[PDB]
Amino acid sequence: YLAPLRSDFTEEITAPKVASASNLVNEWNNKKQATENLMKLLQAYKDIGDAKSEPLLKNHNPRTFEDRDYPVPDFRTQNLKAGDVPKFFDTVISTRASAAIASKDKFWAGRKTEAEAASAKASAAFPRVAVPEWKKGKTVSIENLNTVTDKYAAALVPKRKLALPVLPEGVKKAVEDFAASVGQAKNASEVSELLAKSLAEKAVVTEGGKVVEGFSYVSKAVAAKVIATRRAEVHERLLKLWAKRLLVSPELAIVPLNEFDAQLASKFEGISPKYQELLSAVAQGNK
Amino acid sequence: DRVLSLPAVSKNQVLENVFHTAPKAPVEHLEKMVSANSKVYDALNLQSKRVLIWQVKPALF
Amino acid sequence: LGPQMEALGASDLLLSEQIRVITEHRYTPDRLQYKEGMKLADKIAAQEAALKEELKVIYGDNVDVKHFQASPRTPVQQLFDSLKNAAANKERAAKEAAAAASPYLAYAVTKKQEVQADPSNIPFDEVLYPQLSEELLELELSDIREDEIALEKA
Repeated sequence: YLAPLRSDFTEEITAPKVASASNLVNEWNNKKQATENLMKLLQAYKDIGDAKSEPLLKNHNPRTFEDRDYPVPDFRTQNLKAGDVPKFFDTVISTRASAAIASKDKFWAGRKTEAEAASAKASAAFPRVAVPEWKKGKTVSIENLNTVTDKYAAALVPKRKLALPVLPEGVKKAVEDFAASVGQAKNASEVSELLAKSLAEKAVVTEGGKVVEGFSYVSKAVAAKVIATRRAEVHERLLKLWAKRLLVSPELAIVPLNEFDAQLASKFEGISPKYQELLSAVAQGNK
Repeated sequence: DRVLSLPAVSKNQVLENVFHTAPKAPVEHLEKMVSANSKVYDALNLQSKRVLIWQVKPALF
Repeated sequence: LGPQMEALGASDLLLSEQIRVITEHRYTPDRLQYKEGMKLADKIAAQEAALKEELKVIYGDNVDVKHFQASPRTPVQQLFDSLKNAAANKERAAKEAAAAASPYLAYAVTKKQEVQADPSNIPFDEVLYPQLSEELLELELSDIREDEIALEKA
């Protein structure tokens, strides 16, 4: 609030320098229209994706756009030497992955064009941001700020939620009291807890405030147990695969798994002799 | 060349394309707007301790 | 096989550390898939840091984040974890609303804790978006299926 003290006089009678408009209402209106065009664009994206009945993660997954029926270059044809085969493999993997990523980018460019076409022809009625009501000379009441915070906290409630039942204190003490009435006073903890947990296991799903029926969801715990089971069985298949080859010929254990591609070449005579004589010498056995 | 029959993209590139932008928390809007409307309350409410009504409209005595 | 004698999740080391050690064993540093596995290990370590941050509230600082990465919590377990800290949340909200400068901020603190205290307000992704949780699961299962197809070809 502090100001410098000029302490000088004005010796000329001139008109005051009227500064020009300095556009902020125009720029903020352009920002608001850009935000609402982005909201219309996201609505058009969701409308096109809902009309095509397509998966959500599929179009963002680049593995969707990989060819997988593409003729893969044979490394025996391409005249590579001993240390060259892993770099050839990495080059083929790079070009296939970048082709998948570029195909995803081409898809999203076409989707952006169609979504902007659908976005231009949509009249927008979006709810405005809940701000406290402030008139030009008036003050701001606390009740209005509290209703605005109520709107902010109503946004915190999820649209579809598990009705996770908390056992109320009256119901807990009533069943706890009944356990005492029977006379088993020290297992009242476990009987009220098992009533709460039995209500929690069959927890119900609500539409908004009303209940959706015939709704079955897969939990993150159930999905992770499915992933762990499938992962353990595929690891079991890998262990069985290497167990067969090391039962027939255990000398494969002297070549480490990461170095193996560094041995290969296009022709068999060009394969690196770093491990050849040692492998054939281990293959005779312990004598 | 068994590695060339595998999906060539990665698990890493799939994770960077599926989760491209960090999602916005729902409590972030509440926290930002409540900390702004706290300044709105401090300035423009008659029961505030630092109300601006005595600065912008000086009282007549 | 070395570190590949155990499965990807089923180990004592964390999944980022397990992916790091398996990727070091399977490939040499000049390889593409070494670099992609190290970047994947960095992303999994980011997920583990986020899980540790959300579990430090309930289980203390020395939380076994490997235990809850290997076995994510039930909705019922999240219910009882919310019920375990509910009295401390109510008391801390009351003292924060007492310590607040404005009564507006006091109302905001009590309303925010009133919404957060209800375990029905916990945003379950599988309930909000069932199809998206389906597709996250089938994403992981598609990676495992590609490795199984390789083992079937061999």
